[PDB]
Amino acid sequence: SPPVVDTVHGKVLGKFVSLEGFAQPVAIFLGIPFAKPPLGPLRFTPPQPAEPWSFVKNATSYPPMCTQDPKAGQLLSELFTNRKENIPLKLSEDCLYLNIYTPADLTKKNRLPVMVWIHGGGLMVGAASTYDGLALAAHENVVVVTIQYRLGIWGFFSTGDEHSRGNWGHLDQVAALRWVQDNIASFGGNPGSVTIFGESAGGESVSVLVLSPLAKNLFHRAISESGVALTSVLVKKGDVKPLAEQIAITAGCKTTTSAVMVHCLRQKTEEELLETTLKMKFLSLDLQGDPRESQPLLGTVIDGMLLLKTPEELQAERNFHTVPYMVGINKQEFGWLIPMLMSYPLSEGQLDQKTAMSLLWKSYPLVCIAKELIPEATEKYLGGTDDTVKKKDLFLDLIADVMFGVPSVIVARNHRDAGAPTYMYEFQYRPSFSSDMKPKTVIGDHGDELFSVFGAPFLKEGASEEEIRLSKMVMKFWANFARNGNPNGEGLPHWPEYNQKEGYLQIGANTQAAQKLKDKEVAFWTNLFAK
Amino acid sequence: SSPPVVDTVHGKVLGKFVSLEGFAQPVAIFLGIPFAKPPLGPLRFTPPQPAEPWSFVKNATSYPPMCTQDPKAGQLLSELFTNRKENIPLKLSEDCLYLNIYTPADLTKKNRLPVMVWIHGGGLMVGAASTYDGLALAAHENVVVVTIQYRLGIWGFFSTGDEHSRGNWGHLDQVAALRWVQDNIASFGGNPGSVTIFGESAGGESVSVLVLSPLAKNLFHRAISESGVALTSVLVKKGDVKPLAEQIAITAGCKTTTSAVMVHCLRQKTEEELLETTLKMKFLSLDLQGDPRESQPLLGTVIDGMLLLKTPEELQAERNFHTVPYMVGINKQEFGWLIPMLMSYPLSEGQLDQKTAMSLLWKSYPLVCIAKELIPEATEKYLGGTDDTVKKKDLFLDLIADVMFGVPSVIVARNHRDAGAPTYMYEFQYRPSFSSDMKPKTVIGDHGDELFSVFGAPFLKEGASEEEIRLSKMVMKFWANFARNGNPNGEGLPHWPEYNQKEGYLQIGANTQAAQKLKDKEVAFWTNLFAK
Amino acid sequence: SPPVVDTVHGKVLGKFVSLEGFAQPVAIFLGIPFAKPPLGPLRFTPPQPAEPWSFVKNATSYPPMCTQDPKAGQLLSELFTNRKENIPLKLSEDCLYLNIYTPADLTKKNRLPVMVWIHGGGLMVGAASTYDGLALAAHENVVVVTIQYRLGIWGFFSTGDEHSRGNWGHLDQVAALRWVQDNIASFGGNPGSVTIFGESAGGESVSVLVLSPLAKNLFHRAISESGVALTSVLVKKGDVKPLAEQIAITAGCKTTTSAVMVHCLRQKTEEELLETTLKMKFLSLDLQGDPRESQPLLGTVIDGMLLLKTPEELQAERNFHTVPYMVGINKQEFGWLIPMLMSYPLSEGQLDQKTAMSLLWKSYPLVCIAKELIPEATEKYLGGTDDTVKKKDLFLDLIADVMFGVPSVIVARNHRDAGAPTYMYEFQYRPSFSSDMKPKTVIGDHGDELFSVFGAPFLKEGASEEEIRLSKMVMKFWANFARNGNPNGEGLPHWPEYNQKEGYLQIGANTQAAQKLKDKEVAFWTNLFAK
Ligand SMILES: OC[C@H]1O[C@@](CO)(O[C@H]2O[C@H](CO)[C@@H](O)[C@H](O)[C@H]2O)[C@@H](O)[C@@H]1O
Ligand SMILES: OC[C@H]1O[C@@](CO)(O[C@H]2O[C@H](CO)[C@@H](O)[C@H](O)[C@H]2O)[C@@H](O)[C@@H]1O
Ligand SMILES: OC[C@H]1O[C@@](CO)(O[C@H]2O[C@H](CO)[C@@H](O)[C@H](O)[C@H]2O)[C@@H](O)[C@@H]1O
Ligand SMILES: CC(=O)N[C@H]1[C@H]([C@H](O)[C@H](O)CO)O[C@@](O)(C(=O)O)C[C@@H]1O
Ligand SMILES: CC(=O)N[C@H]1[C@H]([C@H](O)[C@H](O)CO)O[C@@](O)(C(=O)O)C[C@@H]1O
Ligand SMILES: CC(=O)N[C@H]1[C@H]([C@H](O)[C@H](O)CO)O[C@@](O)(C(=O)O)C[C@@H]1O
Ligand SMILES: *[C@@H]1O[C@H](CO)[C@@H](O)[C@H](O)[C@H]1NC(C)=O
Ligand SMILES: *[C@@H]1O[C@H](CO)[C@@H](O)[C@H](O)[C@H]1NC(C)=O
Ligand SMILES: *[C@@H]1O[C@H](CO)[C@@H](O)[C@H](O)[C@H]1NC(C)=O
Ligand SMILES: *[P@@](C)(=O)O[C@H](C)C(C)(C)C
Ligand SMILES: *[P@@](C)(=O)O[C@H](C)C(C)(C)C
Ligand SMILES: *[P@@](C)(=O)O[C@H](C)C(C)(C)C
Repeated sequence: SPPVVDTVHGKVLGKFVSLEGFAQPVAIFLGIPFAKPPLGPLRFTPPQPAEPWSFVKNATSYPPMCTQDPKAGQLLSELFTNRKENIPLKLSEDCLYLNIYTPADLTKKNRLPVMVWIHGGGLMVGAASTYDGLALAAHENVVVVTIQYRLGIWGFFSTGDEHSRGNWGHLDQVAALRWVQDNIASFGGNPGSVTIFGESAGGESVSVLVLSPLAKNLFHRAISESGVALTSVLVKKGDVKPLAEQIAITAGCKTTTSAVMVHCLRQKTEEELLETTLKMKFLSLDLQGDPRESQPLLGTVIDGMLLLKTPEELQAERNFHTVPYMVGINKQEFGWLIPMLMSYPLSEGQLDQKTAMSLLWKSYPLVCIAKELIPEATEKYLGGTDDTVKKKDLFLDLIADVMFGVPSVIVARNHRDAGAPTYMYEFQYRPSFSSDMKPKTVIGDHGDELFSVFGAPFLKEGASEEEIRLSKMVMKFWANFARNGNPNGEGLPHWPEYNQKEGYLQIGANTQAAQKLKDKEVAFWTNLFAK
Repeated sequence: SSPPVVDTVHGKVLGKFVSLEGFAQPVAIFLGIPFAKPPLGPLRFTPPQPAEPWSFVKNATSYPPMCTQDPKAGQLLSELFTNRKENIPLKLSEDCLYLNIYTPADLTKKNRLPVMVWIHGGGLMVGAASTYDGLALAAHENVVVVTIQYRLGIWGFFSTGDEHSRGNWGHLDQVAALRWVQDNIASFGGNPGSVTIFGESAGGESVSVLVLSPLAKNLFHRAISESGVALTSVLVKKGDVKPLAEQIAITAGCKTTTSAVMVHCLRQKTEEELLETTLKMKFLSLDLQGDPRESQPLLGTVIDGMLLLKTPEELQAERNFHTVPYMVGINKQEFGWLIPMLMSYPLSEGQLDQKTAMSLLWKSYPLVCIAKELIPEATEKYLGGTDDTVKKKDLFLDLIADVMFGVPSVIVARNHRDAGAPTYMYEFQYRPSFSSDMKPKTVIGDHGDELFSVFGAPFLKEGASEEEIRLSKMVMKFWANFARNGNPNGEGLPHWPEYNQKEGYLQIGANTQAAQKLKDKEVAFWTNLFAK
Repeated sequence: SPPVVDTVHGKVLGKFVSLEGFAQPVAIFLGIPFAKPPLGPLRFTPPQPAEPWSFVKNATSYPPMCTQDPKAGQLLSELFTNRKENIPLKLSEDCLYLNIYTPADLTKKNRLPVMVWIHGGGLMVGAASTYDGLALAAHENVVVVTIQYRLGIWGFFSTGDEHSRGNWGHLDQVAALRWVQDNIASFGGNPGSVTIFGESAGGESVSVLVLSPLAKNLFHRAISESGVALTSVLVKKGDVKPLAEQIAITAGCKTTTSAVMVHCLRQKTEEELLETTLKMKFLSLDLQGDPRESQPLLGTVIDGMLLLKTPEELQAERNFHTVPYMVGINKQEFGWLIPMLMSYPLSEGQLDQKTAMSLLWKSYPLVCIAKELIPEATEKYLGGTDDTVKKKDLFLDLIADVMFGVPSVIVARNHRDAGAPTYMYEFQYRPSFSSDMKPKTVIGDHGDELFSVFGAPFLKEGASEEEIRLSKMVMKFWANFARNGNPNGEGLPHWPEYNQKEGYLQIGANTQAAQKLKDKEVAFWTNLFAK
């Protein structure tokens, strides 16, 4: 008999599903609206509250993913999904929905911890439905909420002023959190213990929320997986007006004033703005053209509502709610997936110094390394060997450090020094669910931890006992953090706290504490970037 | 000698005077008074908003446009229903939320006359207020007659089945008009405390629905449904309306990703575009081939949660709704000629044999909703009686008529009676002389025939016999007496029994007299049949 | 260091500009929004408050001029600008801006008198940027504010009823005055002493505002230069519906109803409405067709909001907050500029009684003289001689008396008879900045006083000592009126109050007082029009 819950705006009908072995069924709700569809005049404006509905709303089918490149979008979904078969998704501007997976007995009044997931995809692609919360829900007895937010132009078009401040996608995330606060108890969730976690752009979002005074009170714990507010490619610093003009022109709009641009873009069709998106060619390494002018994506800006100053200035301000914060990275963040997605010219599998330097310059939009610093950086990472293959790999290590390693550690340190409980980890394992095209030597590639965190071993086939073991351990760690703000618990390897000693957990076949993660690196980059 | 100027809440309005043979006091007529904000652009598919107030004097002297509809079908129905000498041609427009007022009072005085608000019919698809001239009824009965318009078809009833487009926009328009009457009618010499809503067909269904709506409680004090009620299933959509909404969206060239998307896309179509979409859907017409259960005759009333919280069938038994005197009536031959002729029925031969009868009844599913299995019983019960092919054709017409109006009307009346409210019923049997030449002379009490008596056609049109004039005078008296007392009885009229347990009704025609248990058998049969 | 002011809606950044002769630099803020951009659903509706902004708004570039005939607008801008080089402008519907010139030292607290300028252009063209308030502000130590308001179809389209009452352009002027009341103090101005002044359509706007209850208490002193509410060509009386339908059809809109028309027009792009504007051929003399049907422009209407009754009815009504009002005219208002802009058939420089009567009839939309009265009028002016060249010049003084001369005197008389301080003046000078295509005999042509009032001599090149001193005198007269409601001051010739003696100031090479301005003319016309 279909589970029915009363939300603030009306009743919703879900479905029961059982995970082999668990007696307690899991109540699943799909496509619950947490805001009014941002259509027509609502485009490029803050999300507004959803209109209440009368009878019972069937929440039993996957919501559309926000408008995005269908090729790249379907591709990322197939790569990150933890469910047996990838589900086809529709595209729409009407995408402000969230999915709920609750193991609570709805006939009673449960108050289980809530874990809100924020997907990645560079703020350009991605969807909530990609991640099935069944296993994590059943296995750790927590409520899992997958949320969506506007992407690309729709979610981040900014004119740098009041006519289109920006960060709509982040405001969308804040709206979902507020929705959780007002409705989660009805789904056996405890609104007083909400944990936000997400990877890549989702991790950067978590990081942004953590620094935003607007979101303060909507969550109690946070987890950033391979992505923080200091992952520069995701945060636009400076004048965002030129980008706005570039988009407006591409879409066939006048650029007389900001209001004109926004009004014009508001009158273009969804399908028309998708074409402008394809023309801009985001998430792709531009091989010709001043690298200092390529915009790999539209992102987070300093709008004056969500963020009042740069992420950097906000940290040194020790001004932000201090909640337990887990920040982690993977051994090889730029190992395969990202270079593959952006079409890096690494067809050869080799790289010599001069070519690495040229590549590093081309990669400017991702690492922002001034042309005069290239020799020092490249020399520091590749100079130690003559093996052209190892240079290519160390080259990939160089990128990962500037985009994820150093930023993540710098963030953790500031959170820590601010007085709040902090924890770090470095995932190093090669999931069997990896793509067939990914070289077998890549271990701990971007996104690899998603399979352990979301229990892919229990939803997909072929997991060895070792993989199944790693997954369970990881879910208990995440869930333990969810309830106590401390990942530790009986039967799990000790996870030291990230204090001045900087201990962190190395996760993989062998999991054990260690210290001073990326210490030399942070020293090298903070110093180089100072010049 | 000087046009009448009335001050309303929203502004001053200027009407004109019109005299009628037999009355000294000219009637003040005001045409096209706005009672809502024009439902254009973003307002399409949303409740009606209050009209903007205006400065100076608004000229209410020309007929307003009629809501977008099939211009051809709309002119035809208007010509067969109009009570004036010559039918008045109308323009089409989305800007159509207007009402016409005909007051017999002297506006230099303080009159407080009973008000009668008319709701035209036309299957919620076509129709207009201007079709009906209240001049005669207003003068002859000293009552204020108000004819209202409301959004039709797609504009008035498009429903996605959920919050993005609940539907019933046309019904909400009717409510908005009644609300307007309550705040302004006193300036026209009317009594806001004595408003009677009446209408026939879809108009009768509207009235019936308003009686069951918590949204209209306290906006009217008496109701009259003529040939149409909430149980006239063809006008009430029961089930999942999502599929129809999608068939409409696709026919208009819209995506159907979600409801919000459908509504957003339809809101951007032009009136001509939505009009073409209307024509392609072929509403108000019987489809001869394919599956009958899938053919959609029109967009109608739905259970939205605002206007109607449950199905009419449920709301009646609830004994939960402000009770007001209610008059429910029907004509002797509802499916006699007009409806079949309009919906283009395959009765071109005048003859019908059992086999052909059972097929026709199955094809008429959207009109009579009878499971293909029940067909035999229903057909035998009506046609089995004889072997004359022509007589079978007639008995078939009485079959359709009892399913669409006859029985529902009596059920609605019984439940209203059992709910503890004053109920009255009638059965009109007369062949107006204003009838169309293409109408078989054997047809008496066709659909819409009482409209000529009620609106006093004999006093506007030409050639009425003293017999027809007298039927009209009697009916207007009964209607107006009901308007002012909730009881049609008064001096100079045959006794109209109340519809109590004895179920006595009034037979109106050349010879008007009381009778009892109208359609008692039919109700029994059909209730028993639909009980499968 | 750039000046930064705090306004209700946010901080604005300007720039300092020094003027030869004054130590204190003048702070100039360009393009400050005073209303929300009137786009989309806001077209043909009252102006709305501007959306507040975060951070610092850079008010340092000229704002667009409201959509208009770009060829006519640039021409008028050039002929009227007081700066050396005319500044080319961009077109936009996003034009509700104002420019501020404050000579106050924003570090201290100043309460300087404020002068708000309302440009002209027949309500069809014009811009605020054309006028530089640098000279006036610095020389007379007042805060100068130039504003903009919707023009043509955008600012005056009227269906004659509630669906589109009209006078949007006038409602904009009122919104800019409220802005001043709420923000001017931050710029060193005194909201308690605001003087509104303008010329031509700007003159008529000021006149209208003096009669409107929507504007009472938004200003304390008024100055109408060559334009008043009785200047027939700018005020539409009677059924305006015909013009509305004519515009709708020209734009390809059904005329079914008022609401339907306005709705259709609201869906037209700026380009489409501009094309309609051009086809309508406004501000141009129509040679062919019934003069009683030609419509030179879209103008002020009796909407029931801004104006409850016609200007004539409101004057004798003695019902309108009284303020010191100054009404003036130029010696030859129809000398060159206007006939040139409207393309008058005066290609021969001569005119015979017959041709004269033809034009006077064709000129109906401007003078409104019934065909039967043409003889009595042409005879009065031209009948004095036989000289065709002398006749052509009298014909011009005939048009000028009807359009500006008479109307002005009457307005001033009624204002006076209502107990309000009144002042009149006749400008009789030929600025050296005149156009080359302008006949050298023309003295005191339309807009000639502008160069004196805005101190053109201190911005442009080649002004003789005579012209420089004239401008200095005019600015003091104007500024004294601004601070006192009386133009007189030490060193300036005596300016009599326009009382029963009807004294006025003749301004030019020799500035002196005189009496009964246009007395004969008024008498003659009042009497004629009575027929
Ligand atoms: O992508 C083509 C092809 O290139 C190889 C080397 O032959 O891998 C390179 O490119 C990958 C991303 O596209 C990197 O992850 C990898 O490290 C680099 O050597 C092949 O493995 C791949 O099939
Ligand atoms: O001109 C009308 C004509 O139609 C006929 C035959 O087609 O009547 C049939 O159809 C009518 C409606 O279209 C029905 O009312 C009628 O009962 C049916 O026999 C002729 O009988 C009539 O003269
Ligand atoms: O451009 C027309 C041309 O006409 C002349 C005489 O040839 O002047 C007449 O027309 C002017 C309108 O442009 C009037 O202002 C002027 O008063 C009239 O004599 C030339 O001066 C002028 O270039
Ligand atoms: C047309 C469509 O596909 N939308 C789905 C909707 C909502 O969109 C839910 O929120 C799921 O997204 O739910 C339904 O089941 C429902 O309410 O009857 C219909 C359909 O399954
Ligand atoms: C003065 C006024 O506002 N009334 C106008 C009416 C209104 O639309 C009424 O609502 C419908 O009679 O319609 C006209 O405009 C029209 O085009 O025939 C004429 C009239 O001037
Ligand atoms: C984009 C541009 O170059 N125009 C300028 C506009 C102006 O306000 C108006 O468009 C014209 O006055 O916006 C600014 O003021 C601003 O908000 O920082 C500065 C900007 O340089
Ligand atoms: C929602 O569920 C009800 C009953 O389970 C069903 O009638 C309805 O059609 C469903 N929604 C859809 C797919 O239309
Ligand atoms: C029609 O309305 C107009 C208002 O524009 C009014 O002047 C006129 O008198 C009305 N028609 C008549 C002749 O009554
Ligand atoms: C305003 O801020 C600075 C100060 O002059 C200026 O350089 C910048 O261009 C302006 N802001 C914008 C629109 O970038
Ligand atoms: P993430 C997978 O959401 O985005 C990447 C970090 C990027 C390099 C910006 C595409
Ligand atoms: P009414 C004549 O307005 O409409 C009929 C009842 C229908 C069958 C729906 C056409
Ligand atoms: P003003 C120069 O703004 O406009 C003139 C008075 C006109 C004659 C209408 C062009």
